[PDB]
Amino acid sequence: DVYAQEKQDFVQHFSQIVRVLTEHPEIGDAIARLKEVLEYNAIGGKYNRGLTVVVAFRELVEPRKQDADSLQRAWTVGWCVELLQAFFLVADDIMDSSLTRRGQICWYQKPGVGLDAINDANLLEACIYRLLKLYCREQPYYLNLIELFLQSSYQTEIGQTLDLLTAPQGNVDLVRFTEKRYKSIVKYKTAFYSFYLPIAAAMYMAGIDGEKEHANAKKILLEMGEFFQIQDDYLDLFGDPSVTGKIGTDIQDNKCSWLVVQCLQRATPEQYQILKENYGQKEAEKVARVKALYEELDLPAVFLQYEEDSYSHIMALIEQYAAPLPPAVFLGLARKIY
Ligand SMILES: CCCCCCOc1ccnc(NC(P(=O)(O)O)P(=O)(O)O)c1
Ligand SMILES: [Mg+2]
Ligand SMILES: [Mg+2]
Ligand SMILES: [Mg+2]
Repeated sequence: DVYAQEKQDFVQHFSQIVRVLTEHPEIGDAIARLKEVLEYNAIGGKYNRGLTVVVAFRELVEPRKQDADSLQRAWTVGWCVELLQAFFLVADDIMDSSLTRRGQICWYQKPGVGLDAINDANLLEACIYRLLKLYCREQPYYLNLIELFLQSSYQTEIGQTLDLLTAPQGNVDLVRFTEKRYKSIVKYKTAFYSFYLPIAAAMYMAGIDGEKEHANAKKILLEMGEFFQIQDDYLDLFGDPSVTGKIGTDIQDNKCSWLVVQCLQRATPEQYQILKENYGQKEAEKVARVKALYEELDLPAVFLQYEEDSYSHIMALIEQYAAPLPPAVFLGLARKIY
């Protein structure tokens, strides 16, 4: 598996990223806080999004054009995608009242950090553009990349807004939890930046900036991102917490989860009341009653059937829209999420 091999060489390159970013002695203490933010928050995940930049790059560029510099730009931009992710996560864990992330306590829960994490998160964002300028400003794709990262921020932040507006704290919400609202939320908050962004960045770096091709790519990747978020929702409640590295909050947080959307579609009137009285509250007793209703409605089996139908669907889409890009570009990614 192309992702599996590249992982260590990609992780290995992180020391250089920090080196170039953490280097005006007056702001010395600030750069030391930045490194500390980077070490804690950019490391520990699976790196699928940044690896996608490196894997798609190798697969799109002609070997005779994969020199040292060209390859260094590729994994620098992969690390830019990782930085964007770290930024999103640090801020989202505050807003979601999360406890752990990637197998350690959330950055904003660390004694001595707190709501300072808000500035820490935005520093991670700033680092993307620091890196693009340091390594890509003389490439013809400089502006394309800047605009693509900026639009991705906007996209996810618009998605996050939908997320929060559909999960008002303290408000029985069930009427809002529809398939159509769910699909919108995750298209913007997850699918664009987790799937379109890294393939698109690699495309631009390869000189593939045709609109039709990006649209065809996008068509594949947004549907992959939709399943990816549905899987995240499933894992929030039903995943092994020692594998996911994070504790679920969706029920307590009144989130428009794929699970609750599927519950409302299958719930008897009597079961709908169970949901209405227990969802979106902090009481452990009430959360557990939601989980029992899901398991009683066999949502774990409904997720299982959905993952296989969705897989076949993405596969159909790759056959439709991959050309002229190599199929492996999307099969590598799809293999890593299914
Ligand atoms: C200014 C930045 C606003 C924060 C943006 C956060 O964006 C996202 C996008 C996609 N996923 C997440 N986190 C996901 P999780 O917390 O890792 O499970 P969630 O959506 O289920 O909460 C978070
Ligand atoms: Mg969230
Ligand atoms: Mg969250
Ligand atoms: Mg989640």
